[PDB]
Amino acid sequence: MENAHTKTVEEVLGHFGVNESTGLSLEQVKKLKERWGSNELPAEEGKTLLELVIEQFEDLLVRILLLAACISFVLAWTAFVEPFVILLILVANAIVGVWQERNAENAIEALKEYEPEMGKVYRQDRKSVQRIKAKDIVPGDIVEIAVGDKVPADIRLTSIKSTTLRVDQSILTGESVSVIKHTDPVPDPRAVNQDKKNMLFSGTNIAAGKAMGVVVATGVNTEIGKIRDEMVATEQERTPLQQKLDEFGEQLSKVISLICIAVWIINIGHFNDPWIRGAIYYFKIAVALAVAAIPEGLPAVITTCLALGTRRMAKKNAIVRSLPSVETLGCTSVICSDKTGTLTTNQMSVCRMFILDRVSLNEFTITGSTYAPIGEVHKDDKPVNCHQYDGLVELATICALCNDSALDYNEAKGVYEKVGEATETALTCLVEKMNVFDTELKGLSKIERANACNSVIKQLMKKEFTLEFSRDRKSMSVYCTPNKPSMSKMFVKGAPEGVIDRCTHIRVGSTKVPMTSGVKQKIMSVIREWGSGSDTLRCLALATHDNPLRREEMHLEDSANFIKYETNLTFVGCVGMLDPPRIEVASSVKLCRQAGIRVIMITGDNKGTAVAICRRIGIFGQDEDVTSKAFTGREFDELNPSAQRDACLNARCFARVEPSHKSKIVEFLQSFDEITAMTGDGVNDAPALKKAEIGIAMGSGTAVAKTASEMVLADDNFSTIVAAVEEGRAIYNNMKQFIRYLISSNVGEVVCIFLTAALGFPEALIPVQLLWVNLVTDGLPATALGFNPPDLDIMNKPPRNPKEPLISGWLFFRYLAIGCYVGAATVGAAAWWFIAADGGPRVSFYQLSHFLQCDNPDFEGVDCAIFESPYPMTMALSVLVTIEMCNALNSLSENQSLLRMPPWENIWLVGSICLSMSLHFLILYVEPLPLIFQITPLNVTQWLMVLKISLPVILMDETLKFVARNYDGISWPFVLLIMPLVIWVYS
Ligand code: BEF
Ligand SMILES: [Mg+2]
Repeated sequence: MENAHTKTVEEVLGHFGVNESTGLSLEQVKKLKERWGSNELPAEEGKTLLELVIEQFEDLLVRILLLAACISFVLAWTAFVEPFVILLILVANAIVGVWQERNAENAIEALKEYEPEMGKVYRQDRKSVQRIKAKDIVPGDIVEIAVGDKVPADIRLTSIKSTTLRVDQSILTGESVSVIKHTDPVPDPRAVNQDKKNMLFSGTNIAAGKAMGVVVATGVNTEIGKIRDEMVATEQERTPLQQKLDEFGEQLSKVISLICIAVWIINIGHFNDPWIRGAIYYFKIAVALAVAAIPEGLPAVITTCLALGTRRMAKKNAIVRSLPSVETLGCTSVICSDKTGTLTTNQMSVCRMFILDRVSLNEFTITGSTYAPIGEVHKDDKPVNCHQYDGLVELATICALCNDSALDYNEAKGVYEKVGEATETALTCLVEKMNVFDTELKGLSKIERANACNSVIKQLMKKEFTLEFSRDRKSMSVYCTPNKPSMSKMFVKGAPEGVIDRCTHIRVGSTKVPMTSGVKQKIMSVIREWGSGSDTLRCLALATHDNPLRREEMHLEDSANFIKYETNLTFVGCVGMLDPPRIEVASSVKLCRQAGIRVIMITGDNKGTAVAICRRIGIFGQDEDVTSKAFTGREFDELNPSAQRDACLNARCFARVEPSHKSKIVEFLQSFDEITAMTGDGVNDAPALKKAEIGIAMGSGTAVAKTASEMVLADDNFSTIVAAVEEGRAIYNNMKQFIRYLISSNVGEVVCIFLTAALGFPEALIPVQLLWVNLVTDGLPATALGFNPPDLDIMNKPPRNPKEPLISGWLFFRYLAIGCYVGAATVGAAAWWFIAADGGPRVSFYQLSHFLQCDNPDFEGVDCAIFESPYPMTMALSVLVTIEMCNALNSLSENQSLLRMPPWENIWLVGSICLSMSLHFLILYVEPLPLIFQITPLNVTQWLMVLKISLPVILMDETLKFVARNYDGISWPFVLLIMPLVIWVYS
């Protein structure tokens, strides 16, 4: 059974062999369940923990360091510690990542429903209806639907028991109003879900109807199943941050290979016949170079900064489901959106209402955009005590009495939920907000305040019967008699032009006057203005009967009597309600436009309500033309390629689109080379939440949209998006700062190794020393720089370029030059202990390179064994550590030097610098640690010489910042504080 909206009832009955009155036998349901399967969707289709580490260990630099470590194991035939420690980091920066991907999930199913929906099915085993599970339903079952029931599977309606059927498909098609159904089939075979007015869909609940139908699809063949299939079929690429990091790692591998082949070419010119006894030094220098040219602490500090960003975002009720998705909202330029459920509260609510005061209209405006009865009334200002207006009392009566829906507090959710029609619920919450009898709303509880006003207004009035909302009359009536008394009233609510034409009287307060044409044209004009301009509403005319016909002759069997008896009515007023946008979007869209981020609203509703809400929230103006900024599904499908391109580049409101259409729009926007960020809550945004870069979902949305997303706004707030944009921008700035710092340090170490290897000097930096430096002494300052203060106007400039590099061009020179100097300094330190060491062997300047052979004494230099003393290695390590402390101290801002920003402005940076220095002193004076590698505590004059060698790096980088920025001052505290520190070392 492909589709049943084209075939009649008898057709599908013969196709399924099921009779409506009897039901299905046990053999039939058993065979259907074995052929089609259970009515349930799979669970998250995911992978366990045993494969995430293999997925995360596929990068390039990780393989380079693995090759270096395996070469180290080979040459390490006396316990070796160099290749082991780094492995621990490979477990520290990975598991934590996994710890995120699980934890976020633990924060999603916490706000999910726990009730398994049931279903009323007629089967041949029993005579009455059977309440069974939602999974054992098979195509062919006679399912009965009532008010408030959630449809369990795709159903083709067969018999509408009630006079009408209202279905709320806002979950699937985004329609804000309850759709009316009809048993008649639609001949359109390829009709959209908004055209099949004889079918039902899973998840969509019945608003105010009741009927019986046959099942057509189930499980995966249903609409939600097809959506989940299209969602899981779509692919999700990597975030731009990870792409930049991968490009940078590729460049790093390239430069490592280049410097390694350079060292190889330089070294092969001396040694011949690759001897294998001396080739161990070549492999040692190669692994030392390969580990010095790898920022082992960079992935750890990046994961730390991303985890801190996620911890900061989770305070805004935004569960982020991955680490690198915090920066994805930093470079985003477009933010797609959904009208129903995301921008609008999806809860119909009244905004204004007018009565007539012709001895002139009195128009009040109601505040509130949800189902919570905590709103207020406003005429112009000064919230009016509504007990004075007798006409408003009559309006409250005529509206609250003619109702069938209600509100109730759900303690499991914590929000007033509707039961029944949405529009009648908006009207009853109007009643609850506007109390004409001045009842108390402070001491009573919430579950009772949900209907206190309506129960009070229903005490003195006993509803006799109800004339249901018909099609041609398009107005519903209620006959009621006032309790504790000629005394009888018949209330009517309906379409404006469908009631005024039958309204032959006018109720000015408590005075009933005949009908005049002037006030009729006036109210008709004001109603046509209320629901056709930039503030289109849903108007409801209200009229009561002065002399209702008696009940003994009132016949409720014929359809024509519903209109014949509804004559000689008097107008009481009108009500205007709509699907209101959230109170935190009108300003957030402006704050997001200031940041140069365009906001598009893609939805499946009609273009009228879409453009109305789009004007109301602030994307358009009350008079702005929308001829080229408001497209329909058919309109977008009937455009040439260039037309579609300029549309998706200029349009800002798409209405009447399918989920596949949303995916098409998102992939067009991404084809325009710009990061997108789609939000949504329904089972229609899921195919387009995965296609987007950072798919955002709402906390009150559906499970499919929350599982096809990378963020879940639990509080449904929309300013959380701009907060996350700001946080992502700050995170990226800090990240590109500390990555450049780490790379400068690494290039310094690498040029030190290259110089000490090409010149011929003995080893000055062994790998394990580089491991410890790059891990601790480089991660503490990097983690400190990850807390840089945000820019004063970070949210006032257009989004970042998608192709900008982490290592700028000219800047790549800067952090190279200083870096090179670092290397030299380190080498110098070693050379110092071989030249001007007062307690060291002053080896000849031309015989220091020839150290591998010096063993017999052939010259004045003797003791050819001190060349492995811990003192030169300690000099090099100490000067490198202090030069990196100075580099991290001055790398606090991008362009402005220290003479325009003090280093103690970022207290975390100076704190981490002091901690790293005290830890470097802690590794000298302690007993067992200086025994792992080859170091030794230094003298006072040696430390002073190291400081004298390493301090000019700050002067070099200051003057380089100056010459890069140039093409009064705050130096007084600088020349007050740092002057003794510099004048004390040169005396
Ligand atoms: F929920 Be949206 F209107 F597609
Ligand atoms: Mg929605």
